[PDB]
Amino acid sequence: TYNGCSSSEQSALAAAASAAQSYVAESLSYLQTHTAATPRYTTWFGSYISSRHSTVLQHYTDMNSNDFSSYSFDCTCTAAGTFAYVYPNRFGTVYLCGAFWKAPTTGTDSQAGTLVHESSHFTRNGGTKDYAYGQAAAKSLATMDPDKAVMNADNHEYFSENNPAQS
Ligand SMILES: *[C@H]1O[C@H](CO)[C@@H](O)[C@H](O)[C@@H]1O
Ligand SMILES: [Zn+2]
Repeated sequence: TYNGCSSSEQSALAAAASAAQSYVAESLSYLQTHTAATPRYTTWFGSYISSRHSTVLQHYTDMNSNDFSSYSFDCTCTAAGTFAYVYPNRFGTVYLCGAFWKAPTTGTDSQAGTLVHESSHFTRNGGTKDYAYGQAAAKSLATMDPDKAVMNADNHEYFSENNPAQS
């Protein structure tokens, strides 16, 4: 259900939800077929170790079972610095803010990518936190503290967006 969303916002959300589902699907597949260190993995999740790979694999397995198109969306927030937000314990509802409408459907810091970021926050999906924001900080987190990287929402978003594309 939509709450406080204009017609244009509903249309953008519909496209973003479908793209986010695709992002999660492709990301899950990647994690299932790559069971050793690769550029795309280490860049966002740090040094490859089975434990952490299992952690992210679980997150995407859970998110893949989510139906993004059936999520409830709320467009009342007007915070320009925030893309969106959710309550980890209240699954299925995403609250969109100002920056969301200025973001492209797909790509880096995209609407679709933001939904992946927010979905990862739900406890049912792994309950990621926000230890770092942005590609620069996310990459730094992956190198310096991989344990937090696999529990950081933006690292999941960037791994999924994969832009620039990495093998
Ligand atoms: C992440 O780090 C690994 C190093 O183990 C590379 O394989 C990859 O290119 C990326 O920089
Ligand atoms: Zn977040």
